[PDB]
Amino acid sequence: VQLVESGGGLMQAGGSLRLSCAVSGRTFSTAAMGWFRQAPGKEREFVAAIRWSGGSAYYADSVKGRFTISRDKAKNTVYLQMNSLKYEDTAVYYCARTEYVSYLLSDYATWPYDYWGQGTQVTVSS
Amino acid sequence: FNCYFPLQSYGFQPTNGVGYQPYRVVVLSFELLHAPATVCGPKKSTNLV
Amino acid sequence: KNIDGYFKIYSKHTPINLVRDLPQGFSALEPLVDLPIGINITRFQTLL
Ligand SMILES: *[C@@H]1O[C@H](CO)[C@@H](O)[C@H](O)[C@H]1NC(C)=O
Repeated sequence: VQLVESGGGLMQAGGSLRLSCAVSGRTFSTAAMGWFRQAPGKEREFVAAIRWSGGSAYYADSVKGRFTISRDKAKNTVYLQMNSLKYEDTAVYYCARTEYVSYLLSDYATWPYDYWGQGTQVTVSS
Repeated sequence: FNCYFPLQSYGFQPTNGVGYQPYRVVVLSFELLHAPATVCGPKKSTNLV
Repeated sequence: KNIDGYFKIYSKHTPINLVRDLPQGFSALEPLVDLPIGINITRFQTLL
């Protein structure tokens, strides 16, 4: 199982970028997908999660009203629409996947995920 | 809040307690309709004299 | 025929030369199949 991220790169502040993460290889089931980010010298930090079934989304406070997570089940792809970009959003963004089904969506903020992408750089300029 | 997913996963690990370890279960239920009984046992035969 | 859930199928094959009707004569049909279907039947059709 591989998570293949794409999109992102350089964008001026106030702009919008979309990240993609495609799941390849034989999967039994997917419970949830998530986006995390790691800014230089800082800890990796939760951004957003989406339940595969139903598509309910959970967001870090820092990205509420700005970022949207979405899923295309048929393409086995998760997306992060990153609107109103700020310098603070500069980081390597990581896709994550789990087969762990929690009744409680907020658990996806703190759950250790099983599968990780390679990371995609987002750089926000002036 | 007050809106949860009805399902939750099992924590099945090799090191888990016997109580928490997985167990495969088969329940055999028998039916008798207004129809012929097509599921019979062996009723094995003997020698001929 | 269909009796007490069992589908009884009897059959018989013969050579003939009749281009019009059934040949007049006498011959009996041995059973071939007994299906425990347990299915109601009131209509049927043929497939050619
Ligand atoms: C089968 O036919 C019987 C005889 O008319 C009737 O009482 C019964 O309702 C039918 N059952 C089904 C499965 O329709």
